[PDB]
Amino acid sequence: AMDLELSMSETLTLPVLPLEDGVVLPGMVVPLDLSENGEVRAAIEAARAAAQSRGPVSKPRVLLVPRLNGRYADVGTLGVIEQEGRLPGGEPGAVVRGVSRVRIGTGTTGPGAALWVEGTVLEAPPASGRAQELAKEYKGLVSAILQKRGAWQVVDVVQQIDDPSTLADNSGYAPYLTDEQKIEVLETVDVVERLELVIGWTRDHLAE
Amino acid sequence: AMDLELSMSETLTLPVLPLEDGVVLPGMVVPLDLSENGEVRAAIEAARAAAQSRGPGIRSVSKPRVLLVPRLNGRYADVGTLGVIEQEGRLPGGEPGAVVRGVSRVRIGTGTTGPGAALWVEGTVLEAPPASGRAQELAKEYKGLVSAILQKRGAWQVVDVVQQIDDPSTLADNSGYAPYLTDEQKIEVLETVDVVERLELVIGWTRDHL
Repeated sequence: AMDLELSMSETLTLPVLPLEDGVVLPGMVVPLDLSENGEVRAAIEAARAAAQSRGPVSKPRVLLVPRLNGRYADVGTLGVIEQEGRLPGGEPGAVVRGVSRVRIGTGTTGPGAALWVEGTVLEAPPASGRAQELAKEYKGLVSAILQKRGAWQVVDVVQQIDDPSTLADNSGYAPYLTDEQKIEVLETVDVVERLELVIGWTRDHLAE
Repeated sequence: AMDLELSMSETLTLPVLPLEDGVVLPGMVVPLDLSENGEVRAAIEAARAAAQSRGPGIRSVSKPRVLLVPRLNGRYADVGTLGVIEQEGRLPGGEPGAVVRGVSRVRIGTGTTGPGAALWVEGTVLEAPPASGRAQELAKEYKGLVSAILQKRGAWQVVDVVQQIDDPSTLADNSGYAPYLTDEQKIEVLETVDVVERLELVIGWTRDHL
């Protein structure tokens, strides 16, 4: 038997992948153009280098932090570099999948040229009763918007998102929500008030 | 305002099989002399290992996949040809040989790692978009040019099929068999993905040789 105490702690040290004008929320799968900003590929390389200093399957994991006009948010998104590819102009590209919220903590040092920060992962709690109820309403509101656009496959797949937190964070795909609105969705930890937040904006966009 | 509708192509990882002389274009099938050639045989063995079957009893061995890249005194081309090792055995001359079929164009990108002693690079399969209407007219004009050369050469079995090739991309890439074209021209054929450009390239080179 081994003791092992105060381990598996919730505070991680992750490289910051800055999103200059974009927000990636947990559950989202988005492409990343690595041609435009140097700090982006440096964060992926720093994440991969730290995995190679731990010695020998880990797809590299970064901390997706939106940076609106030179200022980082208080919450980041733990993201997995699922795959690297090429964009139509031959740009180096990467597929990233958001996993969970990470409350941004104090800065730290690490390998590579990326900024390393410490942070505590905010494990999503089990869904409450109002969250399930709010998820049903948000599905209907989002479906109505997609129906006017004729995006019926999108209607079909959105209706299959049964986790209320994942459904609320699916608002990151909405083109009618501003970058700053999606930052507030990221920083709103509680799912119920996060759903009520995106439900109001979605209800506002329908009324236009 | 991140772009959430970006088209993302898949990135392949293949062992580099260097070709000192000659360019293998998509649609071609050629032999490979493995005699006293460590680089070529290492690429095939690295491809075989990377193709090792992945199940306890249901595992099926796939054909090895290599990247046939046009290299003269270094300076590997920016585009290689995805090659499928169709057969392995001995060539008629007695040499240890392999038969490779060119499949598609691959844009050579970042280097990487892999099994075996071969050099591994990352690459992207380049689209073969449907032939334009103008591309159809380039193919009809190009068939008349290559037919005159083949009929002058007496290659009647070849000219029979060449003028039946419906796809303009396959028709243009068949110029890799032509002795009257140089490898620097062939590498440029391997270089231009657009079928309209290639036909418009090879039509000019064919006329200036006729």
